Amino acid sequence: TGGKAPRKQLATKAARK
Amino acid sequence: DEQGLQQILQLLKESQSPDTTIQRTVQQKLEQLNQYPDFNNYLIFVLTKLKSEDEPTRSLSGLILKNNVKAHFQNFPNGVTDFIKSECLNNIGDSSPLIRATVGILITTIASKGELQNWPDLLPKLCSLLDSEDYNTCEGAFGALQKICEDSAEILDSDVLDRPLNIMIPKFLQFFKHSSPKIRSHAVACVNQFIISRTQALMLHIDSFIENLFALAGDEEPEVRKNVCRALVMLLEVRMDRLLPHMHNIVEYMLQRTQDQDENVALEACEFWLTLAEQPICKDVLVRHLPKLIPVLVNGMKYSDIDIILLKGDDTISDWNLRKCSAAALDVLANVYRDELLPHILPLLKELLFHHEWVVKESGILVLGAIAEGCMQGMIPYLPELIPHLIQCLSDKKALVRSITCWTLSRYAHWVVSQPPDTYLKPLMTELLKRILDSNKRVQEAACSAFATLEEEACTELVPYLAYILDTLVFAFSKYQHKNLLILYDAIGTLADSVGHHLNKPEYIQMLMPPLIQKWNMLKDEDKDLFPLLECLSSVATALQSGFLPYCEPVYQRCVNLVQKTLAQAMLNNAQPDQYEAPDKDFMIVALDLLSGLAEGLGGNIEQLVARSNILTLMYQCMQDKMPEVRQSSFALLGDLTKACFQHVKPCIADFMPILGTNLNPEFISVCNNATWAIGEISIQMGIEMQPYIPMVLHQLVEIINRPNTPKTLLENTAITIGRLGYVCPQEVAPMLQQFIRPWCTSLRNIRDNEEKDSAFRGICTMISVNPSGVIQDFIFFCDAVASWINPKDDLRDMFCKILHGFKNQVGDENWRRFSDQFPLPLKERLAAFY
Repeated sequence: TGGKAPRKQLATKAARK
Repeated sequence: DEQGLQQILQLLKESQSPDTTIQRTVQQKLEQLNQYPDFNNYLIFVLTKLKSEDEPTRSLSGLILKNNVKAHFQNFPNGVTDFIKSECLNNIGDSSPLIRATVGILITTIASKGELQNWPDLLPKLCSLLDSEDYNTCEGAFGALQKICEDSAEILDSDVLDRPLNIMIPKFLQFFKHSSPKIRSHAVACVNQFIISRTQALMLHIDSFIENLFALAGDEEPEVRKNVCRALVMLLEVRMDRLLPHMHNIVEYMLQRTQDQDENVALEACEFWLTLAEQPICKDVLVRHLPKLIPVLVNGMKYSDIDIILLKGDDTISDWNLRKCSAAALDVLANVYRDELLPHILPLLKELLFHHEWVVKESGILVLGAIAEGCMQGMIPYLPELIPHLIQCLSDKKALVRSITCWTLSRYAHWVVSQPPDTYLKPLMTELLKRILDSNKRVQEAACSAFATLEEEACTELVPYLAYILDTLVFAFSKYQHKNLLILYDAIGTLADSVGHHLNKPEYIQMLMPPLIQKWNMLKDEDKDLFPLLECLSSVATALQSGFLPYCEPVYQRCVNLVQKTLAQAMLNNAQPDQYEAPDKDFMIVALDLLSGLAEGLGGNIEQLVARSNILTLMYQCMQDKMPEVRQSSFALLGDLTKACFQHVKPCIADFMPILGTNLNPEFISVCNNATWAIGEISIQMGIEMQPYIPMVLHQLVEIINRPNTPKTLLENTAITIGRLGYVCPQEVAPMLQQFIRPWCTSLRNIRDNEEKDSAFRGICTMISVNPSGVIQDFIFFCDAVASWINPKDDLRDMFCKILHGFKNQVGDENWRRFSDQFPLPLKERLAAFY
């Protein structure tokens, strides 16, 4: 599979990843 | 200067009044007087020339002046500025320490906001006052030069002023042996500003600097050791080669300074381990000092008595502590030594996790979390004991213990989900949901974040409990503050991404949507709180799919309005920047992403909405936008609308493709990816009508394929797009088959047999029929690509067989024998049995 690139991470998702 | 001077002095005395109302009313006057050309003429006059009045008044005027330099300095007359610059340099090293510090902060402020080059003879004077026998003049100049080097860490120049650090830096090193500790601390602080910057003036004095550092290493004043420690940490990166001889002597020194009296010194010495753990020689040096360093790091991860007060209980602390620095150091060291770190951790860790003191126990759990990533392969045997224990720690009476427990459990989420659901996952998820609705606000965000992490590793394993999960999350929409509402938005959005279409049940939509519509109606199009909401709805709309039909129209309309207004305001700002302000494109980016969620979720049901709207024209404006993320989001919307309703997108292909062909530049990965994927989806819909648009697209795509580095997601997407392009128009793609097929096959041979893999291979076979000359040379790769298929469709299998047998007949049964012998056994046997 390919598809589109994931959306921009915000303050929360980036803080844990 | 005599009839209005007492008019100001009385305002200075009045501004020192203990009355709150009187203060603010007079402070306003000093702003209404600031609009006078020579008002600041008085403020500097009171500070330096009026040596009759008391010091706190003289100081205050000089500090009011300072605030009149940090603001309204653009309107500072050069005649007045020349006055202050001269008076301050004169009163450097004043008798009164209060006046001196007031003068010193003026010089450092004027040289900071106002630029350094506008004050030519600042450095030549200050650097010449360091030799003064008057200590105050020496300290006052040195104290100023330090702040200058900090504020102007740049302006190293190397050909702008005179490279003043050719004289300053060698002079600075001489003051490393000065009597006063306050002077020595200044001298080391200045040089430290030019260590990382690879200053050539300092690098050719690197021997004299390090030698001087070793002497000041055992200084009494903690402010000296603080700077010496910071210097050695910085020298560990830029000039590692000059530290190897004295390496073990430094490690021991740093190991004691980590347990230093002054905690401030201890922090800087602790950063040495973080820096060292990123060097190639780390695993060779620290092994000797590992049993002596490890307990020191862990012990520093304990909560200080001050932290337990700031953090109530038996975000109010700093971003960087001795705790976080030791945690980071233990984290990185775990990834360097892997399982070799366990014999140094596991003994003391076993006597930490089950300790009776909550502080000592809490720090033990943190250690278990920090070493999770690196020591994972060695912690697995100890997990069936620890994991059930941590789930119990979620129910601890202490708040700080509960919060850190959520995080530690999330770092082993990959192992928990790999195990049977009813042993770890079910109780963990249950107890974690309980901590989401915790009384303490700090425990809430810790659990809600940990749960969001759990959802990514579990995915469809949470579908049975999808009713239990939602009930907690939806209820949490009523007792959550604006700070934790962000975490909740993540947990909900992550859930939809994980369970997928399984969320599309009437009872789920019945409880999940009304709280989201609540926030939807209460926010206006300028509130930046829309960003987390629509990002959440983007995941929900994609998951709910057709279940999102009764909510689509009010969501679709508002998104178009957001994009339309953002673009309109952008046009206004582009015309008159002085009258119209620039808009936040994040409103446009977010709104476009939600539109992609609808297009991907509803599919053909969005057709009526795409028409009767100007979204196509708006997209055309968004693709040309300067901001890459805007282009990224618009290209994604293009592809999703290509699949959904191409009958509306078709009349705009002529102006879309050239923009798509332009953004095939791999400098912006996400933009190049979405553009490439869009082209592929368009090719399917166009057919042979894609012929004129190929030449401006194909050449880039071939370049991206053979391009080194790059993520696999872009390589796969480029291969499929080319494959889909070759399937529809073989004539304009086949002649270049010879030069992209090598990385094409290697890219798709590791992908499972899906629809995307099918259409791509269905194209590579079509442009092998046309011009088979291109596959002959590197036919080894095509075989490995075909032999990667397990269950290809019948027609595709016939294509594979017709090509393989065709090649076999071209070379003969004897040449095919020798050619097929270089294959691995399972690949050779599969080709023979299948075809």
